[PDB]
Amino acid sequence: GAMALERPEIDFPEGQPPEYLDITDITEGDGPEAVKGSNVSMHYVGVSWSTGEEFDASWNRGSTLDFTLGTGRVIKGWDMGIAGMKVGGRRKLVIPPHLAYGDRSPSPAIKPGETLIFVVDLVGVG
Repeated sequence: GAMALERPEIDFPEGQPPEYLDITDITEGDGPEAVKGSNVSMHYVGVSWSTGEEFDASWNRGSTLDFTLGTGRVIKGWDMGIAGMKVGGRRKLVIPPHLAYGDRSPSPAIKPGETLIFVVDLVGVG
């Protein structure tokens, strides 16, 4: 519950994290930053791996994702990506297959041979 593994704490006997979640913060706008207990509202869009460059995100459902961050909330890196995001700012996130893609992995490690880039924008907090 205290996040021995990244955030989730599953798969392994807990405490064995991949950490492949790649964070790159790109601008910060409105004021607050989504981090633990803070209501989250944001969107991503993924590039490459499927068709070469920007095509669609997991987060890209048309609607902004609204959920409260808070430690073990989601997979091994979604809590990581949001935790730090600032409302009205952007981030470049690289999606791991031992984390964000599926934690099941299609390729050797879909990300390097491929290129899974999910560009994110925080647009609101609680």
